[PDB]
Amino acid sequence: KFPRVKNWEVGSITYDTLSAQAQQDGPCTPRRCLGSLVFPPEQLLSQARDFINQYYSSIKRSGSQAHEQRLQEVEAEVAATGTYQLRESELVFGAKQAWRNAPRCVGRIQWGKLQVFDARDCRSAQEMFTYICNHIKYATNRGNLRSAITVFPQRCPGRGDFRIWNSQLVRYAGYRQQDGSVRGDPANVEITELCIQHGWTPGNGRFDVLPLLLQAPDEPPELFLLPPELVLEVPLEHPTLEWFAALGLRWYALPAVSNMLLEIGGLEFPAAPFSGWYMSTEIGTRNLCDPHRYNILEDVAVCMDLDTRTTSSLWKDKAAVEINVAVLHSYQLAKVTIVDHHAATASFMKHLENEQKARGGCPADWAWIVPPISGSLTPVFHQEMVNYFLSPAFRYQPDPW
Amino acid sequence: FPRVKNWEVGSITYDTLSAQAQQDGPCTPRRCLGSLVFPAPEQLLSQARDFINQYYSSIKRSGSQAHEQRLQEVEAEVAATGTYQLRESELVFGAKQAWRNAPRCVGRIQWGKLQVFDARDCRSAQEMFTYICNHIKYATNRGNLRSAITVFPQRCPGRGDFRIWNSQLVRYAGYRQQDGSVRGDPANVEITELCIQHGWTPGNGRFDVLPLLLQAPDEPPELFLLPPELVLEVPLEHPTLEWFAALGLRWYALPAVSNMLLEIGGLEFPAAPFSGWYMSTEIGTRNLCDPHRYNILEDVAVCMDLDTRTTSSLWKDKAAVEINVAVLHSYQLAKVTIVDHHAATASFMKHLENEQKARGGCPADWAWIVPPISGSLTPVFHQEMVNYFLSPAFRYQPDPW
Ligand code: HEM
Ligand code: HEM
Ligand SMILES: CNCc1cc(F)c(F)c(-c2cc(C)cc(N)n2)c1
Ligand SMILES: CNCc1cc(F)c(F)c(-c2cc(C)cc(N)n2)c1
Ligand SMILES: C[C@H](O)[C@H](O)[C@H]1CNc2nc(N)[nH]c(=O)c2N1
Ligand SMILES: C[C@H](O)[C@H](O)[C@H]1CNc2nc(N)[nH]c(=O)c2N1
Ligand SMILES: [Cl-]
Ligand SMILES: [Cl-]
Ligand SMILES: [Gd+3]
Ligand SMILES: [Gd+3]
Ligand SMILES: [Gd+3]
Ligand SMILES: [Zn+2]
Repeated sequence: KFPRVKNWEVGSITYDTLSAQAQQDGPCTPRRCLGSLVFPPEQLLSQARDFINQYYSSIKRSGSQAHEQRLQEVEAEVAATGTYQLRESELVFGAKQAWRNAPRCVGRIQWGKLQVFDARDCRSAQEMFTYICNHIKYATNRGNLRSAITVFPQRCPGRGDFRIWNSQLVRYAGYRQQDGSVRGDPANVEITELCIQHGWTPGNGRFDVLPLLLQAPDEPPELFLLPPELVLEVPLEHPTLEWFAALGLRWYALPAVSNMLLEIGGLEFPAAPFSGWYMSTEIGTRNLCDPHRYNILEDVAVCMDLDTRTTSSLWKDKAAVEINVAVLHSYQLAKVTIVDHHAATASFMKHLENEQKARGGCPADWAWIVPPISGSLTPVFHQEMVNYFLSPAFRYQPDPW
Repeated sequence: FPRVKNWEVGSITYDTLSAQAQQDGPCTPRRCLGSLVFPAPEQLLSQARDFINQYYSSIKRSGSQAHEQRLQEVEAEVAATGTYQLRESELVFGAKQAWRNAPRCVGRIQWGKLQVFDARDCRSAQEMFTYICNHIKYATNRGNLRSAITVFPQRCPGRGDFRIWNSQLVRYAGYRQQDGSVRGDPANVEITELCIQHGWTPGNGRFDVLPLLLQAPDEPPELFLLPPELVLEVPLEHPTLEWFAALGLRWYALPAVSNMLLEIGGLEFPAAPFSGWYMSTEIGTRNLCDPHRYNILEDVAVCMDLDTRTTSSLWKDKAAVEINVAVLHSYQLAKVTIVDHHAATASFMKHLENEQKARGGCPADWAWIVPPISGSLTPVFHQEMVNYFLSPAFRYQPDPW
């Protein structure tokens, strides 16, 4: 009933007792495991009781005056309005907990250092844009990156949602050709097609920053050109491969997910963009070397004069490491915050032991915590993990179309 | 039926075979335990009945006279003895199916090409030794490795099991040290001690081949030295790092797993060693670079004059790539079969396509199929998989001591 979990590098055994609390059931059964799949009126009071109970136990305040009192006020708000409002401190507490509960996030050692911008008093896309622009400039901070989330108004029935239509606040364009293939990032062909559709003049480039499609309740979206001085980018160069600069590769400083739904206490915020800083394999391995992404691996190998005629030269492996070195070197030279996959996973091990002591476990998704290069060279590879869903949470949600 | 996506190509399939998963696994809708390493005549009848059905399907005779006659035969044999005997052809098919069904094997494109030695008439630990030497001789084949399995007598009532105490036929001793360290392979410290206390005179190298501890029913295990000329090994050298040879590193040619149980139609064979050939990462990454194994990573990196002072130099990634290059070059120089992780995962994608057409799916453990370096550079990273248990099957079993 309490999973026994082992670390094979050291031999140590822990029990995940926190797992016994898991709520929104996952996709696995005793008959088949689906852990490797990416995407697997008044029950509101149940989720509310539990979250407010969480909040007060966290501040050493269970069964106290402010606790029972706040419980009645949510009872009364829902009774009269069919919903409720979070106290500002609860909204701050819920955002940090959801980050803390994200099983696929390797950077949760940072979960208590998060800046929350309360945008629950927002109306119209033009207003979101200034909220978003303030987030970006605050989080970017001339390259000394700072974790932030901007929380736009919660969801109510009979009224449409606030939504950011881009998956991230900074994405590069993907344009097709006289032959189907894509100039730019193929991960964003859809939203590039939607932006151009809504009256944006495309570029001719591999690294064109897309505009933003912001949508206010029960209204169509609006394009917004991001201020170019607010979008910090890093040209990629290699410390010793002089020709790497000539490949013309770049990436942006701020990873800011703008398509996930934040759920606290039974309330749902479909517009809540959050940002941290990059782990270097995200850029150098997934974004630039994935076959369906920029797919540069062979081009770098030719420049390195590697033998691409046989897979057993490990030319792929060699080129991939140099691309990752170039990312780290370039961000450091730009003085933009970035973390390598060894340093991050080592910190995640530290986080796991923190969370064992504090909460008796930590939901973690082994396939997402283990980096996409050098997996067994990092300590998380040899750590057995337990994956489950706790609330507050970040959840995926359908594209708003 | 679980919908399964490949993210490199965008294609989608449904794993209908999963609906037939017999014995149950460790996951629930509450929590996923996929990353854990170790997750009555009437019941024997119904397993037996299912396997026979499988066998007669495969030979295009489902529903025949011989089919029903064999069912009847199996029932009368269970009624009168509490067990039954496999026919030889049924045993060959059961052993191939067990390999086919093994979710953590990336080499299963080869599943139909397997040599089955029927040792079920084996009488003692001395005969068992002779059968094993013959297996090693045939499978090694002077470096042109051939996949094989030798099946010793089945678990049956009134008698104990045949057991091979060694986890593989070829293993290097691990000697706990003066200062509490280990000389040789730390994975084999337990079995090394057992050999010594059963009369083996230890060596004190890092690559001392262990004797075999072979157990006949209701007999203490018996010690057997492998004839040196039967154990093919490969000294490790690097194609361009000439000091690499001075590490004195070696590995053996034949990976022959000997401590697993083969189950076929409810019959259990606690001794049925099987062998194929190596994928280079097993040796170059896990066996040599795991911190709890040979753990050579930092010594190579220093020798390469990498900057081992900061993780952002990626010295670990670079040293590990050259260790894998050395393993591949060395085996190819010695003319000993080996497959690199790029070719292996590519042939596994073809296996998944073959199996999707043949059975409607394929049991696959993503965390074990994706190689421990350069994960997302291989195509199995971008393929979603369903993990489940089919019979016939190789199972883990407790060590007999
Ligand atoms: C501060 C440094 C941070 C680092 C280094 C980091 C790293 C990562 C990485 C590598 C992933 C895997 C994503 C992928 O490969 O697609 C991830 C996922 C995730 N991160 Fe973090 N992150 C950071 C900050 C944050 C913050 C501030 C939040 C929320 C406030 C957050 C929430 C999440 C969530 C919810 C996921 C799961 C997304 C999904 O399921 O697709 N992260 N993170
Ligand atoms: C011929 C080439 C073969 C290759 C390249 C290959 C490759 C692999 C690899 C890389 C693993 C993962 C091992 C680990 O990381 O611990 C594995 C596991 C496994 N293989 Fe294969 N293999 C081959 C032949 C065979 C044969 C002939 C059999 C049985 C007749 C077999 C049955 C299994 C089983 C049962 C496992 C899982 C072992 C466990 O769960 O601990 N393999 N294989
Ligand atoms: C190739 N990764 C793309 C990707 C997908 C996601 F779903 C993420 F959540 C993040 C992400 C988010 C944050 C806040 C920090 C960070 N380092 N990454 C990145
Ligand atoms: C670091 N791997 C150790 C290991 C553990 C296992 F459980 C295996 F089954 C194999 C294995 C077995 C066969 C027949 C071929 C092959 N290439 N590997 C290897
Ligand atoms: C098919 C597989 O589940 C899918 O590609 C997952 C695996 N693990 C991952 N891990 C991270 N961090 N990011 C990803 O996109 C993926 N992709
Ligand atoms: C704890 C973790 O599950 C463990 O180290 C697993 C991960 N994936 C693996 N994959 C393979 N092929 N072999 C292994 O031994 C492991 N070990
Ligand atoms: Cl990204
Ligand atoms: Cl091995
Ligand atoms: Gd030149
Ligand atoms: Gd030289
Ligand atoms: Gd020395
Ligand atoms: Zn699972």
